[PDB]
Amino acid sequence: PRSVNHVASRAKRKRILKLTRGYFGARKNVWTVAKNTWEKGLTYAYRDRKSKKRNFRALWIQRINAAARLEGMSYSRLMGALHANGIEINRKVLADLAMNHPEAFRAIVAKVKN
Amino acid sequence: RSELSGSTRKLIRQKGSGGARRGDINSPLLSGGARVFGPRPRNYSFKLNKKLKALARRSALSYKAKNNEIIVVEDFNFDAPKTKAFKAISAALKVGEKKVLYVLPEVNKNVYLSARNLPNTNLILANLINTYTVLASKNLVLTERSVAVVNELFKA
Amino acid sequence: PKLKTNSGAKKRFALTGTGKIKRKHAFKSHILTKKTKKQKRNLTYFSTVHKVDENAVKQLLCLR
Amino acid sequence: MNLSSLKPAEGAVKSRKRIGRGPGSGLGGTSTRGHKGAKSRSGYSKKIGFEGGQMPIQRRLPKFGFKNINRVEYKPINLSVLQTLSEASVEDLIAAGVSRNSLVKILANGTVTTALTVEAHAFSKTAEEAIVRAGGSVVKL
RNA sequence: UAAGGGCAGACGGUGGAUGCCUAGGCUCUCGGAGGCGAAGAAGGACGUGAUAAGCUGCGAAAAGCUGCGGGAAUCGGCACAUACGAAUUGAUCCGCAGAUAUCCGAAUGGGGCAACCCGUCAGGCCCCUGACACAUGAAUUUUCAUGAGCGAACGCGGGGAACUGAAACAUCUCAUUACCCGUAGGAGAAGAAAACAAGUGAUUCCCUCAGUAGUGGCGAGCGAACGGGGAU
RNA sequence: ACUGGAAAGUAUGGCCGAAGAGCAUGAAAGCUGCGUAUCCGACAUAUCCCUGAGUAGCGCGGGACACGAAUCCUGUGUGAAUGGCGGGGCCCAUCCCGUAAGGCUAAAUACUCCCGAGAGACCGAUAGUGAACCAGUACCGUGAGGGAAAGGUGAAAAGAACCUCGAACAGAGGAGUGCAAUAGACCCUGAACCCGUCUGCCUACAAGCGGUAGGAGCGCCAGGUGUGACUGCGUGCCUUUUGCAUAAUGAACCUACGAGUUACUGUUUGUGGCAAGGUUAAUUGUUAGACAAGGAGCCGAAGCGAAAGCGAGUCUUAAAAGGGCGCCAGUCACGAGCAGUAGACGCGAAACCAAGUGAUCU
RNA sequence: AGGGUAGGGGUGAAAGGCUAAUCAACUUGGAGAUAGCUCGUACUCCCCGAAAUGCAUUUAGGUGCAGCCUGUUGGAUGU
RNA sequence: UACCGAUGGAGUGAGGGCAUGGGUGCUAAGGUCCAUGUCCGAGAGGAGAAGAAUCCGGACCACCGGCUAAGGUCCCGAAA
RNA sequence: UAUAUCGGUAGGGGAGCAUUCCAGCGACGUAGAAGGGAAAAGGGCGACUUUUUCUGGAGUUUCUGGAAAAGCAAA
RNA sequence: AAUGGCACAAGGGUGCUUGACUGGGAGACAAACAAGUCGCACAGGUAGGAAACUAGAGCAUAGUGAUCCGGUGGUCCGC
Ligand SMILES: [K+]
Ligand SMILES: [K+]
Ligand SMILES: [K+]
Ligand SMILES: [K+]
Ligand SMILES: [K+]
Ligand SMILES: [K+]
Ligand SMILES: [K+]
Ligand SMILES: [K+]
Ligand SMILES: [K+]
Ligand SMILES: [K+]
Ligand SMILES: [Mg+2]
Ligand SMILES: [Mg+2]
Ligand SMILES: [Mg+2]
Ligand SMILES: [Mg+2]
Ligand SMILES: [Mg+2]
Ligand SMILES: [Mg+2]
Ligand SMILES: [Mg+2]
Ligand SMILES: [Mg+2]
Ligand SMILES: [Mg+2]
Ligand SMILES: [Mg+2]
Ligand SMILES: [Mg+2]
Ligand SMILES: [Mg+2]
Ligand SMILES: [Mg+2]
Ligand SMILES: [Mg+2]
Ligand SMILES: [Mg+2]
Ligand SMILES: [Mg+2]
Ligand SMILES: [Mg+2]
Ligand SMILES: [Mg+2]
Ligand SMILES: [Mg+2]
Ligand SMILES: [Mg+2]
Ligand SMILES: [Mg+2]
Ligand SMILES: [Mg+2]
Ligand SMILES: [Mg+2]
Ligand SMILES: [Mg+2]
Ligand SMILES: [Mg+2]
Ligand SMILES: [Mg+2]
Ligand SMILES: [Mg+2]
Ligand SMILES: [Mg+2]
Ligand SMILES: [Mg+2]
Ligand SMILES: [Mg+2]
Ligand SMILES: [Mg+2]
Ligand SMILES: [Mg+2]
Ligand SMILES: [Mg+2]
Ligand SMILES: [Mg+2]
Ligand SMILES: [Mg+2]
Ligand SMILES: [Mg+2]
Ligand SMILES: [Mg+2]
Ligand SMILES: [Mg+2]
Ligand SMILES: [Mg+2]
Ligand SMILES: [Mg+2]
Ligand SMILES: [Mg+2]
Ligand SMILES: [Mg+2]
Ligand SMILES: [Mg+2]
Ligand SMILES: [Mg+2]
Ligand SMILES: [Mg+2]
Ligand SMILES: [Mg+2]
Ligand SMILES: [Mg+2]
Ligand code: NA
Ligand code: NA
Ligand code: NA
Ligand code: NA
Ligand code: NA
Ligand code: NA
Repeated sequence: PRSVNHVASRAKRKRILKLTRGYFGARKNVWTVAKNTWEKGLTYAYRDRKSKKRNFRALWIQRINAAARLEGMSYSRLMGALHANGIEINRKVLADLAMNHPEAFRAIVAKVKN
Repeated sequence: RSELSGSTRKLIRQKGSGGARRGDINSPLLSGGARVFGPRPRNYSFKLNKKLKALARRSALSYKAKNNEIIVVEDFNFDAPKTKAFKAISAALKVGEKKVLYVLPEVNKNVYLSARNLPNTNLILANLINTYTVLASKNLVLTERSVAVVNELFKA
Repeated sequence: PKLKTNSGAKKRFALTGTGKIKRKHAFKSHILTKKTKKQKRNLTYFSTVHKVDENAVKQLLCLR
Repeated sequence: MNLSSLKPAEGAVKSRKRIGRGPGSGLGGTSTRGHKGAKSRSGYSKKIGFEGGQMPIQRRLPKFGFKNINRVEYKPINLSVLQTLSEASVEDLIAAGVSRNSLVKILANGTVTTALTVEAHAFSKTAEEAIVRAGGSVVKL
């Protein structure tokens, strides 16, 4: 018998083209252009999921550095003192305390200020 | 390609026209061109061993017997063809709901004519029993002579 | 169509009992005073087809 | 099972290999053919007995021997199967229960150890000595 | 402040995809039949309707004429028509048998740029019209009979390539193929031993023997028969 | 009775069946129509002593036979016998078989322009014939020749009386028909590319494959959704390559079309049936593909030797195991992989050959 | 104006000119010639994973056999 | 921890850079021909501004957790 | 249950999804099929699959097995 | 030719000689294949020698080329 999968073949394209809405010009709707654009974006997304962790750690470190300099120390000295004293609070929590709970950050600094 | 009606003339000259190089009009790349690797006339019969076929037949019959769909009935004849009489026989044997297969020892033209118009009924001769026909019906009805013929002819 | 045996192979090779290919050594037809007696006898003896040349000899003999 | 729940034996049917149908299958693109050369082209075929131009083995080696036309080849039958047939008679040469209008030669590998008169087209000397020692006879006809 | 622009949604436009549908193809089976033509073919030209004819039918008797049988109320062919008539004293329609059947075309009275021009002899009209006859070739004895040309495949016969394969190429292969030409029939050809063999008993076809025996720049390749089992 | 524009649908309750094939009917009908099963029916016209002489044979040159020089054929030149003569793969002798130089002959075999009746795990309008329709047409060419595109209103034309704007149906807005007119003639459904309008957000200090990961504000409708100030990272894709952002190749875009298929024969393997055996082919019988027959043939069952031959041995040898090869579960299928022969994964030459058409240009 | 010469054939005050916009012809067929060459080869996920060397070749951008990969099996030996 | 037997299916037979030992060249070449390793080929991630094979390091997927390599800690740009 | 392993071109192996048709078994449909638009949810993973609504106005489909004209981004 | 070897000489003479043998190839080297290289044991019959022993050509490594078709000598099969 003769088999042509017209509906399935068209439905695959339509499903992918729902994902390329918002793109610029022909890259949103022209299919060969749109499908080309969408796959390069997927490679970018794989790379950026890895880079997001580095970016957020850098942001935490910068906020901790500013709060430590307000308290009288630097980031490297503060982190060395915390590691020596065995305090396991991570940089995300430390940055959150520095931004939003300065009294708690101050007590943490005063703990290792010796 | 060899069976299309177009001529074998080169459509465009080989070089210089600025488009794709082209041969004759029967190419599968062209609209209305050849069908590549389409169907060809075929014979689908193949061989199975005789002993394998006999084993399959006996397996189907054993499966019917184990699942308890075999009803042995007395031999009957009709003076004139009559669908209502055969319908009554099926109703009395309680086989008139689902598919039934009656197995007869010989032709019995009046019985065949009586059963012809009933939609869930099949007839077969005892000596022509095959696996597909036995398995395709929910209920199997045998006569005494049909049981004797099947026992004699399909044993072991 | 059925496979056709190679005529030269069918004139040059033979099957042994355990499915080996029997062959004759080929360096002894016409320059034999110069050669050595042990060399000539070893070329007289019937050899077998090497394993790497098998299945090619078999293709020539129609895998028989 | 009936026609509605048919099932082949496990591992009896296998799906065919389909090439040239995309990257995820592992069989698309060049479609298992490699890149270029003669073997990549449609209509390539191996020349049987060709080795690139070097003289092939089927021409390097010499022809030998001849085959006799009227070669009388016997079907071998041994003493062991003779005794097996004897232990359910004492008069062999039936041999249809084998051959099909053939010439039979009796050979000595097992042992007869019975008293049989065997008719056959040929015997070996060892077979004759064995059957006579066990107390038999030969009809070489 | 948006001249314009970007993205999204809604709603339209274009275009004609998709889904659904179709008697228009394709492959076959069984049974017939296997020709038409000088009593003018195949294939055409010109005509023909109440109204122009594109198809269809028909042929100056021109979408039709006659008879027999069947049948019983509509019919006057199709391209989205009306008028006007036919018809139970039986239309239309269907089966069978008849009548008519222009011109060209083997075309055959002579020519010719197919569908035209020009004739002769007898016969019936009045410069001109309607019905005949008037070709050739092999048989027959002026008479008679046949032939010619067209057309599906299958048959027999006369001529007969090359590309290609051999990893070049010349023997060889492709292939006694393509193709051209001639000529039958329902089939044709073959067929009744100056035979095969080392017992069989005319041809033909099928299954084996067998990719065997052989053949071959003994390369590429090619490739039986006897015997046995059947159809008959 | 219900739903519906309309029942053949669904739910009840009945009936026919040698008829539950099908097609049509306002949706899907055994009981509405034509039909179907079954039975009946033709005025015609068709069909059913003699025994084969330019021979047999022979030389030269060729051909056909599976065969590239026995049997068969013959262009050229010759040339018998009448118990005799011919063949058995070259020639001789024996043996065997046959009786040339005359003819006819059914069946089993090959085929399908045509007619009748059937069928399909064949296509369904870029498919299937080139041709579902105006098709070998339109068109192209001096000619031979080449050769398209083009199906669908609605159940029924009921195919929109009449009104309004406008010179006009050019077109539209109404009214009316209709289940529906966003079914209004290019008329079923009505996708993409491509083109517009409206609404929301953003945008005139900004610089690279246009995304991706973060992230305010605004706007819609209860934690969803549109937009995106600003920030980080980022030289498309394919192919060919040692190596391509490459200034190497390729594509305007979209929809549709487009390339490892089938047959036969081998081989390996997964799974099976039987098993020292396994298996039938062609074909035949019964009823109508199924069941049964059909053992011819093939493979296995013993090897060694070129072979005669011998045999769990055998070859080599004067002889020695001194050496070689052997002794010390198959077969038939189904599925899959691979190979060869076929156009053999698809498209593409320049050429070669055969038969025709052209000197209206030159 | 009419006619004649037709394919490697005609014709050529000779340029390999011309032979229907085609000349170291056209149409149809053999025919899907052949192309060791270029280009192209379409659904998904999982496991493994090379080579660009040697030998030979009218061979050198091709191919045969080794080398190196993979599946399935039986042995012990590999680093 | 996967080396050999036998079998089914291959692809490859245009290589390249670096280090080392050499020939050739001019102790030239991003040159050319061998040998021994290694990497690119077929390999993403980090540093070097940006670089096929130099330095570090072999990516099952997710994470807004932690420790390190080479290399760094004035700002662009993480850390004196 | 543990341990180990899971970058990949040529290439080998394994397991699946969709499409057209068929057999058997179930089902759906004018109280609205296929197709077309929008929206939501799902899958060791994926090919893909369900559901709601508008358009549409007549057919479609589940499971098991069978067979292929069985999947496009570049020629 | 070159390289390696060679004093018990493998270098140089004398005498006798034909082992420049027949049937052979445990086991190895080398190797894509085809090819190539070294080498038995024992039997038969010899040469040298008092005997033990040695002798299947040469100090070694180049001195050639398949198959098909033909010629010569010896000794199983087709009509
Ligand atoms: K690709
Ligand atoms: K050569
Ligand atoms: K409509
Ligand atoms: K409709
Ligand atoms: K539209
Ligand atoms: K951006
Ligand atoms: K270029
Ligand atoms: K050479
Ligand atoms: K190299
Ligand atoms: K459908
Ligand atoms: Mg990290
Ligand atoms: Mg052609
Ligand atoms: Mg077509
Ligand atoms: Mg296909
Ligand atoms: Mg791969
Ligand atoms: Mg290759
Ligand atoms: Mg390629
Ligand atoms: Mg290459
Ligand atoms: Mg080709
Ligand atoms: Mg706007
Ligand atoms: Mg739209
Ligand atoms: Mg008249
Ligand atoms: Mg005339
Ligand atoms: Mg050639
Ligand atoms: Mg009805
Ligand atoms: Mg068409
Ligand atoms: Mg106007
Ligand atoms: Mg609408
Ligand atoms: Mg419409
Ligand atoms: Mg500025
Ligand atoms: Mg601004
Ligand atoms: Mg380059
Ligand atoms: Mg780059
Ligand atoms: Mg190129
Ligand atoms: Mg371009
Ligand atoms: Mg480019
Ligand atoms: Mg593209
Ligand atoms: Mg395109
Ligand atoms: Mg010149
Ligand atoms: Mg010209
Ligand atoms: Mg050809
Ligand atoms: Mg071609
Ligand atoms: Mg080739
Ligand atoms: Mg791996
Ligand atoms: Mg190879
Ligand atoms: Mg090479
Ligand atoms: Mg190389
Ligand atoms: Mg270099
Ligand atoms: Mg590469
Ligand atoms: Mg690597
Ligand atoms: Mg640290
Ligand atoms: Mg910093
Ligand atoms: Mg890893
Ligand atoms: Mg992987
Ligand atoms: Mg609805
Ligand atoms: Mg396809
Ligand atoms: Mg597509
Ligand atoms: Na704007
Ligand atoms: Na005339
Ligand atoms: Na309807
Ligand atoms: Na109007
Ligand atoms: Na372009
Ligand atoms: Na696979």
